[PDB]
Amino acid sequence: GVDIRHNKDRKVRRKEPKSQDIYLRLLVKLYRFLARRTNSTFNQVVLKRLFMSRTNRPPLSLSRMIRKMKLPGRENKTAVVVGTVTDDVRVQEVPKLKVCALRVTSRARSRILKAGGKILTFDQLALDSPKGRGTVLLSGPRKGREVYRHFGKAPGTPHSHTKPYVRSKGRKFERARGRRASRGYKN
Amino acid sequence: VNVPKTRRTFCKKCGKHQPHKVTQYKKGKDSLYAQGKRRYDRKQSGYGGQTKPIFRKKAKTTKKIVLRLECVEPNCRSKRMLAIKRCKHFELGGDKKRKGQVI
Amino acid sequence: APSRNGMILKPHFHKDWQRRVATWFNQPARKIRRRKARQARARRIAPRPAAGP
Amino acid sequence: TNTKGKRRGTRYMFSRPFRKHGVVPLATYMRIYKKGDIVDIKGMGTVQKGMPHKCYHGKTGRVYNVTQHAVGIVVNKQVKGKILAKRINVRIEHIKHSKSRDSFLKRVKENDQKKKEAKEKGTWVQLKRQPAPPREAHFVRTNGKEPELLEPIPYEFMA
Amino acid sequence: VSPKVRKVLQLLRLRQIFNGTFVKLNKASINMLRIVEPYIAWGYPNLKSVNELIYKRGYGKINKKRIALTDNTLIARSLGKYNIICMEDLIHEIYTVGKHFKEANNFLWPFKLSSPRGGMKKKTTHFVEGGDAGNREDQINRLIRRMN
RNA sequence: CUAACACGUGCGCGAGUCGGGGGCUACGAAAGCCGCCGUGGCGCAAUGAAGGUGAAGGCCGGCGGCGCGCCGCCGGCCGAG
RNA sequence: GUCCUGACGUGCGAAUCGGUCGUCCGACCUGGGUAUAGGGGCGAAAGACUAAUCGAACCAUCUAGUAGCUGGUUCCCUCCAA
RNA sequence: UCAACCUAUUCUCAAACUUUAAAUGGGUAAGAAGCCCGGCUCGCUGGUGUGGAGCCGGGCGUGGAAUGCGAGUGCCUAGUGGGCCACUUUUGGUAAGCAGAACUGGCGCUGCGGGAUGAACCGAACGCCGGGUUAAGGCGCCCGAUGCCGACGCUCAUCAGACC
RNA sequence: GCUCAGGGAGGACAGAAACCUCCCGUGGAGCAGAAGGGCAAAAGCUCGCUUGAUCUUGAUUUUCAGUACGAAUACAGACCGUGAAAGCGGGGCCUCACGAUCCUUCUGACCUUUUGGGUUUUAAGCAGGAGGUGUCAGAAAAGUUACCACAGGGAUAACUGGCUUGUGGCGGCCAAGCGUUCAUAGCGACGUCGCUUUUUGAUCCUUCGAUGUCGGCUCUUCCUAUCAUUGUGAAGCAGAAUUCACCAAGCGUUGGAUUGUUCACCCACUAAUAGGGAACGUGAGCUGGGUUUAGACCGUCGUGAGACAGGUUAGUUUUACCCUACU
RNA sequence: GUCUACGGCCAUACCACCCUGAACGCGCCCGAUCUCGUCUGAUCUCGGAAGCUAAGCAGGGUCGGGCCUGGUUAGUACUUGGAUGGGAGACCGCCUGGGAAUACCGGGUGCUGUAGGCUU
Ligand SMILES: [Mg+2]
Ligand SMILES: [Mg+2]
Ligand SMILES: [Mg+2]
Ligand SMILES: [Mg+2]
Ligand SMILES: [Mg+2]
Ligand SMILES: [Mg+2]
Ligand SMILES: [Mg+2]
Ligand SMILES: [Mg+2]
Ligand SMILES: [Mg+2]
Ligand SMILES: [Mg+2]
Ligand SMILES: [Mg+2]
Ligand SMILES: [Mg+2]
Ligand SMILES: [Mg+2]
Ligand SMILES: [Mg+2]
Ligand SMILES: [Mg+2]
Ligand SMILES: [Mg+2]
Ligand SMILES: [Mg+2]
Ligand SMILES: [Mg+2]
Ligand SMILES: [Mg+2]
Ligand SMILES: [Mg+2]
Ligand SMILES: [Mg+2]
Ligand SMILES: [Mg+2]
Ligand SMILES: [Mg+2]
Ligand SMILES: [Mg+2]
Ligand SMILES: [Mg+2]
Ligand SMILES: [Mg+2]
Ligand SMILES: [Mg+2]
Ligand SMILES: [Mg+2]
Ligand SMILES: [Mg+2]
Ligand SMILES: [Mg+2]
Ligand SMILES: [Mg+2]
Ligand SMILES: [Mg+2]
Ligand SMILES: [Mg+2]
Ligand SMILES: [Mg+2]
Ligand SMILES: [Mg+2]
Ligand SMILES: [Mg+2]
Ligand SMILES: [Mg+2]
Ligand SMILES: [Mg+2]
Ligand SMILES: [Mg+2]
Ligand SMILES: [Mg+2]
Ligand SMILES: [Mg+2]
Ligand SMILES: [Mg+2]
Ligand SMILES: [Mg+2]
Ligand SMILES: [Mg+2]
Ligand SMILES: [Mg+2]
Ligand SMILES: [Mg+2]
Ligand SMILES: [Mg+2]
Ligand SMILES: [Mg+2]
Ligand SMILES: [Mg+2]
Ligand SMILES: [Mg+2]
Ligand SMILES: [Mg+2]
Ligand SMILES: [Zn+2]
Repeated sequence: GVDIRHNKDRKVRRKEPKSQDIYLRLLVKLYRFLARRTNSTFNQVVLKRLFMSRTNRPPLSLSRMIRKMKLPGRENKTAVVVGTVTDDVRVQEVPKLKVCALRVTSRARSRILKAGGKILTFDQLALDSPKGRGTVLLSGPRKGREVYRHFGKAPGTPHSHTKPYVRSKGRKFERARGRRASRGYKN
Repeated sequence: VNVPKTRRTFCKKCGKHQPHKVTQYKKGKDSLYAQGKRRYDRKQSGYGGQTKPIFRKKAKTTKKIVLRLECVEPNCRSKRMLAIKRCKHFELGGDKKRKGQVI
Repeated sequence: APSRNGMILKPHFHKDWQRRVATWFNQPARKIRRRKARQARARRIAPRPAAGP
Repeated sequence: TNTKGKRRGTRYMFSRPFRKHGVVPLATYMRIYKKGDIVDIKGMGTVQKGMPHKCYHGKTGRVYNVTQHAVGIVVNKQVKGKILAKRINVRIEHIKHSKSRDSFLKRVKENDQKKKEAKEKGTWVQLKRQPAPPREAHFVRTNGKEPELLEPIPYEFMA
Repeated sequence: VSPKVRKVLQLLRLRQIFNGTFVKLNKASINMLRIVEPYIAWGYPNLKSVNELIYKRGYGKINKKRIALTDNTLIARSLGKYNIICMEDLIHEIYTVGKHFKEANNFLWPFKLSSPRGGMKKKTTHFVEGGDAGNREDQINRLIRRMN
């Protein structure tokens, strides 16, 4: 026979989006062609991010966009998020941005267009720059979700800063034996 | 064991080494109006008989002897429990022993 | 018998609750009952305010 | 079941060699350890303060901390299925430098000196260590005599 | 397979039964072969043996696929950077073990030979004790001829 | 099958979100609408047992203060690793 | 109701039949009326009897009692697999 | 004289003795996170801009053993927690198809050729087929194959012998 | 600051052993304990001074899930001890000497809450010890059932059968000796190698949705390790008798008294009264004397229900018409 | 060549006995008022210089014991891996590799750092 071990024989990654959306599948039908038929890997990574799940393409906010676009060198470039460009209310002035996203929330659309910016979709991005040149590809904070505070080294183990699953935060709800130094032990 | 009744040790209030009258800690009288005591008593009152478990299998002969360390210096007079490794027979300050003698 | 990681919880189902479960299937019948009663009251006190005093 | 003492089964491990009892020699104290010096462990029974556990006798680690009498080193212990790179604190005399790093440092400064030399000259030196190759072809001079004949000597039950 | 021997066979790229691989000899490699040595028969091949193996069964690992070496461009696109172009200087490098023998031999797929015509004399013993495993020195050139 | 929780996944909106309880207008006990019905839940802030407290700093000028080059405070500037 | 430990032992019978047996004027046998009710009755005492049920009747309900213990657990193909 | 003694000698041992002391094996290393310079900071250490550590700034690529190969990481998670056999090491036991361990491979979860028969042995691991060739084991007949003009000996059994 | 166990040589009573001195003395002593390591101007012995066996936050090791408690290791912040000083010391030279929540007690601060406000007792807190779970990661706990039950287990006993053969039985080998003489007619010590599964053990693989668990009676067949009979070889075989051996299981191997008996012993005949196997042959063949239900009495034990490889008495033995086998 | 003071590795330095030590040293030595400490100026401390290599110590010697380090023992014993090898077993042989220790016989007997003398 052959003594190859078939555990990791199959790659796990996606080849099609799980969504049954039709506009997203048209964007996939376009970027399949562009990444197959160009030699710029912006197209490969942007179809790889069109495929993803909405917990893997987190919402990038407009404060991150303003900061990471005002970092020096990248003036009049095109910000590209594959997720959802959301408003961030704790920022006052907004510079002229040139952004491209699947879906921009309504107050962020109003904010950028009052600042004098321009919103694009991905079909217009492919017309405007097919190899994706002149673009800054950004992604949202992926471990910004509240779930990742429950992950890692478990609570009740030394040097583990993990939020434990408790039904209501209070005085009585798991503050006593693993936590105190008088009540039992402190981990 | 033999412990002298005066230890020159740390004093947490004065922040420095001071002499200490050393005696032995003994448990105070149990108050009828502590919270757990009157909780237990009210839960016992009625029917059901014994409610909280009665410990029967006492298994060790010793208890850890605890020294009460009063500061000598007259306005401070702080106290600490300083308990040492357990021992069956225990005395305070009697017969500082001497080597090289007949029996 | 709790598994790896997850909120330990106290569901209050230790009583016999299936003999007493109030089910809301007469919600829209009760709303049309109330508003037909409200229309009858509002037209039987005819110029007075329907909301009462 | 066995006992789980800290020094179980270390009769011949922490004991000194034969006729090397007595006072510890003082070079082992006078050696100095930076952080990142690769360090062997060899526990010793003449001192008991700061004893490395018998899991670590012979293991080699890296210093991450040096204190007044002891260093802290980072050694790899394998427990059931994983390897833990863990911190221990060992007094200064259970410890030697490893010469395994020193031979590499010698070879690095030799490679760098004969790289910075014979770059101005133009020739190409070899820097990798190829392993011991097969023996190249060579004549054997049987100058004069015939080779000596051998034969198996017959069995004599000498017992 | 004892797991040490399984690992050394996985580094020698003998996975299936009756595969074959060229191996250059040095002190590391002879000890690697001798850990395995109840499971292999390894010898000193002739130039005709290297020719029979390359032309008859020699396939190339291109884009980690097994494309049969039909014409010289399949060799030249993958080893032109080491300045061997055709099958002839492929065979020359492998026979006169060259500088880029590592990448030439890693280019060639592990050879897949048929079962020996005529038959093995005994599998589970060494060649010295009248068997087949071990170190036939030159007598691999009587076993390649009937295994391909 | 109902409830609770966890994680993954698709969908809408996105620092907000949700009318489920109430109200207004055959299939329809559906559907729509409310917005001064967001009361409220969850989230946007944690920590402490509790009283409670509650998430950048620097540079410039003026007044060892002496055996607060630090500066206590004022006016300007850069300004969020 | 002794013994045959006979018959029968899917019987005539969920305890019957045959021969042999005990007692047969007294603590005798028996009909009907009445009393005692389940953790109770009643017992010349065997834990017997209490409607073919007795070291705690029967009927309904709680009730689908619980069980780390047995039994079972319904279509195909492909992949990974202790 | 016979003794202890004492001094050189001699015979036999040791799981819980040892001067010596293998094989197998256990860590570490085989560079770019490394070297070599120039310089700032420190409340630590300080005869000593000492020692150490941290920060800047620059220059070095022959990628510094062989061999093989794309890797790293994060959730959620069923089932399992009665095991057994074998080469070797080995404990109790007289011994066991007995009980108890170590390494590795199997069986269990696994077919298929061989060992007549067989969970574990020898070979060998499987999609459905055609051709060729083998492995272990065979070739009087059952039964494919010695129906070779096979080679060299030993062996008579009134209980022959015949394959892990 | 000193050197220890032991030994040698001296010395009034003095000795085998009191004490003084000299010399050898690598640990043969001591260090609390069990052992292992460790140790000689010390870790031992004797002094002097003492309380680092104290207050405090972190990290790490150890068993480990890489979690607790215990125990330990480097540090760090004071407050000290000692030494002239370097330093050493936060318990015992190292390896064991020990304990969660809840509850109670004590200690600590010009502490927090005590509920509309204030004061004051009380109570609740916060941290640090202690009271303890020895089944030691931590319930509060006496029996009996033969009147017994239920869920299961052949994971686990009592049968047979299996692997093994200690023990039982049986047979060799070597030859010190018995056999007046003589190792070997007939035996055989000290040793030693086996065979059998008719004893007992050992094991627990099969059976717990049941394989009917003692004997006897009846009945067939088988083995040979042969008691007799047929034929032979050997004798310390004169005869008669008897011992040992070979081929050999064809044909026999009984009647009874006692006992439930298997066994055992005895009476009598005998040619001989040999041994055994077939699920310790044989209960849908019988018997039920025994053990092995429920009723009872006795002894001992137990306060008692009741228990007794202790005795004794009474105590249901079911079904063939199927297939196979045989007649 | 050599010594003292401080040493490093700790016997190629130890131990027993014998011989030789010029100069500087190191010593032995002479004392006890003061410092100090004892039964005792033996020790420790303190003040010295009349004498002596006698001892220490230094160098050297012994068909010396020891130690160190080679040969032999020996490719022996043992041993990773392998066979449908042998043997009733015990154990043994073989292939692929690795490879010890006594007895016995030779060689060696301190090297050396920092500071300061001596050999006018
Ligand atoms: Mg295949
Ligand atoms: Mg598979
Ligand atoms: Mg997989
Ligand atoms: Mg009352
Ligand atoms: Mg589960
Ligand atoms: Mg053929
Ligand atoms: Mg989700
Ligand atoms: Mg009757
Ligand atoms: Mg009857
Ligand atoms: Mg009948
Ligand atoms: Mg009739
Ligand atoms: Mg009568
Ligand atoms: Mg009554
Ligand atoms: Mg009556
Ligand atoms: Mg009864
Ligand atoms: Mg009852
Ligand atoms: Mg059910
Ligand atoms: Mg259970
Ligand atoms: Mg499941
Ligand atoms: Mg094999
Ligand atoms: Mg076993
Ligand atoms: Mg498997
Ligand atoms: Mg298989
Ligand atoms: Mg067979
Ligand atoms: Mg075929
Ligand atoms: Mg055949
Ligand atoms: Mg001392
Ligand atoms: Mg300190
Ligand atoms: Mg109040
Ligand atoms: Mg009874
Ligand atoms: Mg039996
Ligand atoms: Mg026997
Ligand atoms: Mg005689
Ligand atoms: Mg069983
Ligand atoms: Mg059955
Ligand atoms: Mg039957
Ligand atoms: Mg016979
Ligand atoms: Mg009779
Ligand atoms: Mg029977
Ligand atoms: Mg019967
Ligand atoms: Mg029968
Ligand atoms: Mg009976
Ligand atoms: Mg009875
Ligand atoms: Mg009594
Ligand atoms: Mg009929
Ligand atoms: Mg004097
Ligand atoms: Mg002298
Ligand atoms: Mg002299
Ligand atoms: Mg000598
Ligand atoms: Mg010198
Ligand atoms: Mg002169
Ligand atoms: Zn005080």
